[PDB]
Amino acid sequence: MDDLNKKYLIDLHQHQNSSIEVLREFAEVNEVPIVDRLTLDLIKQLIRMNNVKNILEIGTAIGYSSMQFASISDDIHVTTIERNETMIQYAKQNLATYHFENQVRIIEGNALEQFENVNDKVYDMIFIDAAKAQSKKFFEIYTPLLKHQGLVITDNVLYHGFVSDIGIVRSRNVRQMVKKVQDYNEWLIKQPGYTTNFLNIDDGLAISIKG
Amino acid sequence: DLNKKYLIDLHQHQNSSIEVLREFAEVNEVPIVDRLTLDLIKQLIRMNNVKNILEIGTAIGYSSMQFASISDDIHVTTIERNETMIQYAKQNLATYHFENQVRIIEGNALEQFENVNDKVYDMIFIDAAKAQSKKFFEIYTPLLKHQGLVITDNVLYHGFVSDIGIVRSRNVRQMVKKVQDYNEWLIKQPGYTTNFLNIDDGLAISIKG
Repeated sequence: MDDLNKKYLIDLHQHQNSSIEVLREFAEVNEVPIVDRLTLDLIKQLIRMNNVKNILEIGTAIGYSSMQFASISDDIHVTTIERNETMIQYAKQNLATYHFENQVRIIEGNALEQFENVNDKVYDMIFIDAAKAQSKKFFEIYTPLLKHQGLVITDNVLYHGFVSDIGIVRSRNVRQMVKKVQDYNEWLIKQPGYTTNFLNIDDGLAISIKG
Repeated sequence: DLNKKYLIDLHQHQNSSIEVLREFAEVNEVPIVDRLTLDLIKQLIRMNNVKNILEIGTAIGYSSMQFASISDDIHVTTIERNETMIQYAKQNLATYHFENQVRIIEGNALEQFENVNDKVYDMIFIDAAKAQSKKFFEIYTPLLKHQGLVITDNVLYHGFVSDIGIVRSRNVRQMVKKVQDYNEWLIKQPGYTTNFLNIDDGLAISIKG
């Protein structure tokens, strides 16, 4: 039912397909995780409503979300931090192929140590994955660069739907990730300088407004 | 759906004084906006600094009071035809102290344009399955500001919209058809940018451009 509903809505979204949508095909075939379509289209709407200009993203598979955000307006800037050499190479080639190298900056390295390489701007939105590495630490490190009324968008707050699943008994790695994501969610709701809401769409999404 | 219950549990920290009414709606089988959908709309109101809201369908006044609770300068105009719903909504506005912020317009929503056109609205809230949903969009959107939002709830008609073939009831079939037609028409409106979400009974967010 949820799968049928998702397919039906993605079909409605087919009218707003950008040139970069062709990369979704590459991602599924090559075991490359890309942001889900309905989640991405909601974030694009948030960028429009809030007149977001400067985005900071923690992680990328192939630069898909970076280019989708930059495609909204020529005045959008995206800084993307990525440590994986294969992902860096894929993202770099895509930015060249699709002509986004002036709008998107790839910062190569571990996100625990990139503060001094990205602190040249005040960001309007930070995009994080709750399950990726030290997610709570990334929120604490980078949020001082987010403007008042800026947004923190956290993907994967349901760890692909595993948070409440008995099936986690099958994998130690899935259990460790569920624990990390659950800890992140509880810690996030307790931050007094933020107003947060959660959505059970795709892998789970949280939207936090900085007060 | 345990993931939905997990997220609703996380939202208990943000319960307003109006939340207790959900228990009344459940017992009395009164449909009210779903919690996670509501809390997303509250975030949209904060982000866009929404002050004037036009709601098509009041029911018990749950959503109108929830929107009003965000900030004292918020005004909600709500249209409702059902006498029992009007009675409960008026009772709630008095009980929960929201009379100054919520204006209830009584009557058929096809005929209320002249009673609500004294304001420019920042947000219009519609249900895709309630009566003439496409006609309500056409009638009321001229009052919405540019960059304003149209929020449409129930765009998945409880789940039957994804495949009308699973429907048995003739009444549910005409309903699914109307919602499917609304969604298809909405996504093609050239002066709007719309996205759909499969949260709860489905939600669409349209920016007037």
